[PDB]
Amino acid sequence: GAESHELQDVLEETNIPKRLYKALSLLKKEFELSKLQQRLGREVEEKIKQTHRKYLLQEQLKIIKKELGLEKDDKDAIEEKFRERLKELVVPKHVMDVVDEELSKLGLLDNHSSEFNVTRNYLD
Amino acid sequence: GAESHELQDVLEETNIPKRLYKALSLLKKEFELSKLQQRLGREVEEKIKQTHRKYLLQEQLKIIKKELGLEKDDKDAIEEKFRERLKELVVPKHVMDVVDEELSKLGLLDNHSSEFNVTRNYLD
Amino acid sequence: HLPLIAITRNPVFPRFIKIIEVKNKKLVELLRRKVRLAQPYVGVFLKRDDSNESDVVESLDEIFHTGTFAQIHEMQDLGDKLRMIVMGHRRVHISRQLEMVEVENVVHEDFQVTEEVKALTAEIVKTIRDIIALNPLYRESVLQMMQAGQRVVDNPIYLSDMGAALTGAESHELQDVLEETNIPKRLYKALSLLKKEFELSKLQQRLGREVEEKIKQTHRKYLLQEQLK
Repeated sequence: GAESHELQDVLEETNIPKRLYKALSLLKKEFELSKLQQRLGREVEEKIKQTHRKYLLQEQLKIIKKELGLEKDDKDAIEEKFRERLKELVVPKHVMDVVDEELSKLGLLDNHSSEFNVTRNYLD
Repeated sequence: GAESHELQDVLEETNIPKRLYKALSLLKKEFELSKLQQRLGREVEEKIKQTHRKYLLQEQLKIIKKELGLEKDDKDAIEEKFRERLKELVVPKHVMDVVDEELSKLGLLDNHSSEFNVTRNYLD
Repeated sequence: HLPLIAITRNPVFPRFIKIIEVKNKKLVELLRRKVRLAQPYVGVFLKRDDSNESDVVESLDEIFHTGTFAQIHEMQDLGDKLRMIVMGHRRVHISRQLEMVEVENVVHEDFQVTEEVKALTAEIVKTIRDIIALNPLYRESVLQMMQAGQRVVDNPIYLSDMGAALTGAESHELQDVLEETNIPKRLYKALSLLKKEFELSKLQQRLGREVEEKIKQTHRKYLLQEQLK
């Protein structure tokens, strides 16, 4: 990555050993600069890695939220809509685990299936 | 691709502009029918690809459920839940083989199938 | 002498058009007051950690002393009554926002010998190209319009600022980059932040593409089963 001026200076050298030594010195200087840059980059890497992995987990969670939201249409939020509807319900354990099985199947299934439609009506 | 009746009608036409108009006519009619066919084919292919990608996003949704809500559930599955429920009973063997066959069917039976619900109720 | 603009999670990178839409209508009166002014202007700043709307009106120290003065372009108000357009024109750092007095303390120091300084620019642009290719965020037409070899880059600092603006780094990281006064420090910090944000985003997309690979693998195994079946 030496300069054009450095290349001109290398060319100005006449003797083979002298130009070879100048090229080796330029190699050493460029390598030293690259190592300093890489070490500073690595130090900055650890510095920003001090950011807790909780941030990465939260970003994964947000991505999970930011998935087929349909511009907050509230449609296709069927699972969430039912969960909020059940939120205000002091409800037994049998219906909740049955509903868990059923909506797990719902997620497993595709939207337009007829069996999916029957399950949707039953969940209603 | 016009039918032979259209070709005979064109042949009946004598004026050169008229038969040229009819040739352009059949050309557009074929163009429209084709364009509709290719648009329909590409739409169906895109829908199938989106169905595959919806299986993809459903598996991603399963990863989402994992450790959360439904998929969180409890360690027990229907299989193991009924195994432990029946663990504390001094029980005969014919019922053990019947339960083993029922559990094998349950595993083979998809959870959504009505036969699966019948099997689950019988096992309960 | 104007009240601080409520950023409300609308970061404004240097030399980047951004839209601020604050639900509160109080800013509407301020915007309508400055219309009679021959040269309307808006203050652009950055909020500190733990954003709180009440604190924005209770205390003025929450907003970073750093700001980006700019010229207002035009009202739209298409869907909302507040569609403020904020652009990165003139970076400024107020000594004490409590006490307005302002000075254009823009530090752009550079060395007289300029033959290796632009090499890191080549590395930066190559890295930016790699990130956008592997992590598409914006159209490539901007890169074609702004080519390092075109020689039209009269503001290398602003070019680096935009390239770092592609980074998805938290506003804390952007503030850290801004605090840096030395050009090499800010450039290296921006490069490192860019590669971290690329790491995060590529993990995000790798999860789904790995789902793709898993389902294809199971289908292929079932297809061999199906041949023998």
